[PDB]
Amino acid sequence: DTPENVLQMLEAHMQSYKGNDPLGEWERYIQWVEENFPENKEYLITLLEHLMKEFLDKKKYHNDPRFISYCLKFAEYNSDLHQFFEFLYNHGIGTLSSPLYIAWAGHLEAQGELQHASAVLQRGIQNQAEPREFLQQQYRLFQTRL
Amino acid sequence: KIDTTSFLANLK
Repeated sequence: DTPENVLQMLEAHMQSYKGNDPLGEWERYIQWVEENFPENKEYLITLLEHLMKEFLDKKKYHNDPRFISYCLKFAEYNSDLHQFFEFLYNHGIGTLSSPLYIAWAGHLEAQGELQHASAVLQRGIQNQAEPREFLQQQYRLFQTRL
Repeated sequence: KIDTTSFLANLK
C-alpha cells in the first residue's frame, strides 16, 4: 500500500499549499522517496506518473527544467520510448529544451535510426531550444557519423 | 517498466 500512501501524503500537503510554485513542492517529495527508496522504484514511478497528470495542463511548467528533468527520469520506466518522446513533443513539453532533443535523438541514434535522429536534432535547432550551443554541438557530433 | 500506451491513454 505504501506507494499510494506517499502519494496521498503529497496530495494532501498540496491542498494546504497556499503558494506560487507547486512544482517545487513535488520536488521536495520526489527527492525524498529518491533518497529513501533505491529499493523499490515503485514509489518514484507512482509519483512520476501523477506529476505528469498533474502538470499536463499547466502550460507554465512545460519548459521548466525541473519538470522536464522528471520527464526524462520517467522515460527510463517507459516501455515505448518512441511513443513517449513523441507524446512529450506534441504536447509542447520540453519543446524549448535542448536536453529533450538530445535525449530523444540520442535514443533514435542508438537505435540506428540516423535519419529520424537528424530531424529531431534539427527541429530542436529550428525551434531555438536552449541551451542553443549545447544542442548545436551535439548536432555536430551526430553529423561526424555521416 | 510501465506500459506507455496505457499510461498515455489515461491522459486525455
